[PDB]
Amino acid sequence: HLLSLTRRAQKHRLRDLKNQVKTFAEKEEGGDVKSVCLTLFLLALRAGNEHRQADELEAMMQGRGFGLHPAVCLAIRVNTFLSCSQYHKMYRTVKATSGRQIFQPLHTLRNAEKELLPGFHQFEWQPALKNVSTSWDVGIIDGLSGWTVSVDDVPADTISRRFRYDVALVSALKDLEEDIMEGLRERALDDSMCTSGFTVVVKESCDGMGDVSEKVPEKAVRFSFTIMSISIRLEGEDDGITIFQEQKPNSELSCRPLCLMFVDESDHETLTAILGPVVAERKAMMESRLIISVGGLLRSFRFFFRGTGYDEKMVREMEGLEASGSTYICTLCDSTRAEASQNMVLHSITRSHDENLERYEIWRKNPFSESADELRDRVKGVSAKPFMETQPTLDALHCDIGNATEFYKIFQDEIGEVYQKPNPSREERRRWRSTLDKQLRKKMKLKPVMRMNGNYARRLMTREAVEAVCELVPSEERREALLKLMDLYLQMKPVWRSTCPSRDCPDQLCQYSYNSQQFADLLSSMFKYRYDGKITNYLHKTLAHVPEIVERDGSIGAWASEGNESGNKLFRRFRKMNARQSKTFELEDILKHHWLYTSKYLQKFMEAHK
Amino acid sequence: HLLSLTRRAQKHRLRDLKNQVKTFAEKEEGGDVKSVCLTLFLLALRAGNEHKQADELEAMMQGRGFGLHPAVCLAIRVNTFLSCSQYHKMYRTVKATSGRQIFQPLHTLRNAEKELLPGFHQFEWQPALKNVSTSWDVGIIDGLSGWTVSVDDVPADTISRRFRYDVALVSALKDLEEDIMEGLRERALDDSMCTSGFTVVVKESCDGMGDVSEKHGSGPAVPEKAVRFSFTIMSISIRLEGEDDGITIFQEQKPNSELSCRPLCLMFVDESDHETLTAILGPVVAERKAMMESRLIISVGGLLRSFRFFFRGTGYDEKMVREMEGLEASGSTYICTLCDSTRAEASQNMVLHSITRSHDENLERYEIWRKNPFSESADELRDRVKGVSAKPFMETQPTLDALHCDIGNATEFYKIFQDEIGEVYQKPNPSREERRRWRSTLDKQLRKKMKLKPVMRMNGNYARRLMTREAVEAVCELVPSEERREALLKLMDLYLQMKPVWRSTCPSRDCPDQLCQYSYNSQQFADLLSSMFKYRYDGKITNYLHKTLAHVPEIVERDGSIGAWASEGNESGNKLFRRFRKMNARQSKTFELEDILKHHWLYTSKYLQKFMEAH
Ligand SMILES: [Ca+2]
Ligand SMILES: [Ca+2]
Ligand SMILES: [Ca+2]
Ligand SMILES: [Zn+2]
Ligand SMILES: [Zn+2]
Repeated sequence: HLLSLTRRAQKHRLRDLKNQVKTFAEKEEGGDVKSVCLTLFLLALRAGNEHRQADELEAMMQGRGFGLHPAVCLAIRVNTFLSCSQYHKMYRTVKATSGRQIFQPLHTLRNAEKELLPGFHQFEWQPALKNVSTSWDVGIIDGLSGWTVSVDDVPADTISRRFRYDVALVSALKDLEEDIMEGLRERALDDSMCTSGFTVVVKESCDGMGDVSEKVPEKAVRFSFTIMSISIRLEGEDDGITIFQEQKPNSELSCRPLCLMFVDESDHETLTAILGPVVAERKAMMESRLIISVGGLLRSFRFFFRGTGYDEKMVREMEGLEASGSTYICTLCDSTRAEASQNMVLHSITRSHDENLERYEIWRKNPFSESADELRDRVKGVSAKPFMETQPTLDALHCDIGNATEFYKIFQDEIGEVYQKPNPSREERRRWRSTLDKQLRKKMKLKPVMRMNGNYARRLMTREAVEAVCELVPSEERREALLKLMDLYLQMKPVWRSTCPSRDCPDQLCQYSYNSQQFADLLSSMFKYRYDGKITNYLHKTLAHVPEIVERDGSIGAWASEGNESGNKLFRRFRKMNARQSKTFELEDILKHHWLYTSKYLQKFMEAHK
Repeated sequence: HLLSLTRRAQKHRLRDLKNQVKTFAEKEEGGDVKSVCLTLFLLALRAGNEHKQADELEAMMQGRGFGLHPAVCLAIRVNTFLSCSQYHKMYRTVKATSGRQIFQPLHTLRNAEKELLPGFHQFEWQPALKNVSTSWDVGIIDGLSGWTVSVDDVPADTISRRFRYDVALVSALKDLEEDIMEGLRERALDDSMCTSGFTVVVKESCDGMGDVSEKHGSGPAVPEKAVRFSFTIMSISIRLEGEDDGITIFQEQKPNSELSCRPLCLMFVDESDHETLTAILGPVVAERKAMMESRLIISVGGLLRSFRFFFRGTGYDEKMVREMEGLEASGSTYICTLCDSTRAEASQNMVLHSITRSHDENLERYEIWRKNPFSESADELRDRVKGVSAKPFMETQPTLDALHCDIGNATEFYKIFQDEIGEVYQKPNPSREERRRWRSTLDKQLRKKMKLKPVMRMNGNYARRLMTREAVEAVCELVPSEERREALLKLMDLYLQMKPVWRSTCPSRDCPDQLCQYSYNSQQFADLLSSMFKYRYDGKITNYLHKTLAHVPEIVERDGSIGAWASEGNESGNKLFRRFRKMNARQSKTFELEDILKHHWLYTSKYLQKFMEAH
């Protein structure tokens, strides 16, 4: 065979085809025999489906990399939840095997992120920022903000960490620097001038995490935000031009954490005491403008803030309402509970921050000297002083969740007879639930849970799930009734689920008024037995308040809180794997790893040409 | 330029030279395009004196670590707890990162793996095994052993996983094939003449982990107890052909590190009940019995070779040691696992004891006890049977625990100091007050001079830091009679000459000096003891002291070591277990142990640790 022989006998045997390739290459390629036999080797290896050896060959012939850049290394290090011990061991090992040192040694990451973490890119503002120190190079800071440790006084008992909000934002923007310049180039706009009038709208959000087995209670609260839109109004005479709208704000892959507090959602004192910094600097932000070094030039930025991502309970407890099922229910309309049953559609949005402060002041002073309940009424029941701003809108997920649980219960009830038997008893409810679970399991292959997450909800909204259910309905009238109800629901739901209804499906949106009206009509007429005076919140939102906000603020579901809560399982796992561990640090390093896992840059390096 | 053109257009452009090379291979080389173009590209690279790229090109066929040797990658996965999802992720990551295939994808790595688990190599056994399925290709079996699930009878819920013991063997042996062959190469022993006379020595151990913690188990899913029965190949020598009773072809270099301790079976049942434990281990024990006589035939290194084994059952702790010997528990008159003496006769004399205990004679004593062929009364019969009360079931030569091996000695020297600050043979019976007093003054003394806090229980390191001539001569300051000071000082010094004799791996090559003096040294020790502290050992003697002053020479003669048979190893390996359950359970106890065992067995292969060079 040719492969076991020496080069003397090999070249002696092959000299005919060697000079054949020689003359043919001097004929076609002009003095390039090496690339000719390279293309011959590539074709002979690809014809046999051994693409792997051809790829190794092409990675040898001027191959991109023997060893990797420290950046993508840090990416792999975090984006798979590996320990530092783990990475070092793997590193030594692989460096032994054929190793031209491939990964980077652990040491080099610890000063390779100084380019990605907060507190590294100089900047300033005009005017100078009020009540917020003009020192920038700092990074992570303990979350107490100098709580005078005196024992007898109010205790110093909370463990928390956070950033300077502004440093977080500038990290985020200087991070997106690449994409913003690329988009400016894509919009074909000039790049040197018109570099002083960008408007970046970015949503904040905050929700908790209860009962964590701690290594002060078990619960915890995480506070994050995500950049949504970056647009330009320059040079003027126009409203603006969107430079970069985020494509997938729902996925936690864009949910950058900004503070963490080992406390509970209810301890209003402790929560505000830690949050004062955050609120105050958010306040000072919206005034001035921001100068960074970006695109090679000193560029300017303004800001607006959309506070969306909160479950209801939080919104109430932070807007100073009465959570959660009391007389006042609509976080937007001043309607009482019961009147939202006879009428369900026309409800103007009124609730707003400034007037809520006004109403609280009216409560405190009581200039009219009214008695208790008229005082509740004239102020429309705003007793607690709100402290944090809110944008007036609802989460996208928990609408789905509440609708799911309500349909679940309405099925459990329509299994039996409640308009034939007005007040059923508890055991009948348990049995109807049991036969409902049997129906949902025998068909559709669905198992019960304690509480319904998003996936169980999405499963419980298929029309065929309602078909399998309604088989047990005795009255075929009521059967078709809930079928038409479900149909209306399916036609109307993807409106708020949509990321952009003005681009997804404007048809249901334009047909949403009449669809909602017909929905409320069927619900009342065939089901007043149950919604005489008691109605639920998200239902009220979706049958009374969807069209207003969908008209005004571009899109809902776009501002899903889904991201923060959904992603919070990252806070679950990080605590396990990469802990320090000691709660003095546990936060600090968790937050570090989190934000690291959050920036675009390493996600980009994770994609690596699809 | 030809380097930038697409492959469809470059095929259309070089199709004519493609037909030229095709007909050249058809006429001269038999129609092979690949070898032709490979040697062509080699001789074109070597024309530019570019030797490095040419040698990479040539080795890339059948060498160079193609992107990396897939076996190495499976290892580096296991050796770091790295989970499948992770692996795939970072794999795509690095491949799409830099233009190459560095690691191998899963499916192929795992197909390659299937050559390392049990149940992959043929073998034979001459003569055939006794009542053992002739099949050879099976793998991870269920340890219930076909338990008829009928509700009425004792339930069959106990979940277990294990191996056909023989197959686990043939796996571990086919692993250490490489080492036995290289060792035959160093010893220069012939090969067509070393095919038969082989003997492998097998160590074993079995302990259980308490109430293991796990995640997402707020209610009981019996995720608490686990008893991991395991073994580890100890040595291999030769027996062909003349006298040559043994040439140690391979002796393990460190039998304690769990890196070398292979698992055999895992059972979600506490060591408590005899029921389930015998229920599962029965198959294993019967197999071990049927594996002593007949000879195992292995296709190793290209040769069909014969193998016999010797079996030692060691790595058990005192509790289960009794529980598989049929003795009572625990600290009754019968105290020594080897010298069947009681406390009082061990207090009269302390070193004249012959190892008489053996599994067979204990079986015999059990028959004696059950029949009572003399109709003797209860207690008198238990005396005449000497500790054997329950039918033992598991042959196992016990040995002194190399782990504690000191703790009774430590508490004894502690009591010595506490009673020497007192004048205990001047006031023969003190109550609790002077007891706590002497304790406190002694502990303040130790903290003053050697800087050690007092403790409630004696671990290892406290004992080590306590058996220091420094602590002894420093606490001598408190005892008034210098006669007794020299007494306890000679005590400590003899103890310090004699403890490394057993603590070490093998004195026959480490320190034979104290070994050849050991019987005499221990005799002087017992003399000093029953001379100056006979007030203290009238008839009350603790266990560890009998064991240490008892038989160490007899053991190291019958065996050749102590630390080379301890169960310390398994106590480390439990850590492994935990972590694996933490990071590789499949979330179903029906599948859990199967997965855990698979990964662990991978983690304990001499093959894969050998791929852990770490230079
Ligand atoms: Ca939530
Ligand atoms: Ca134990
Ligand atoms: Ca144990
Ligand atoms: Zn309303
Ligand atoms: Zn003896």
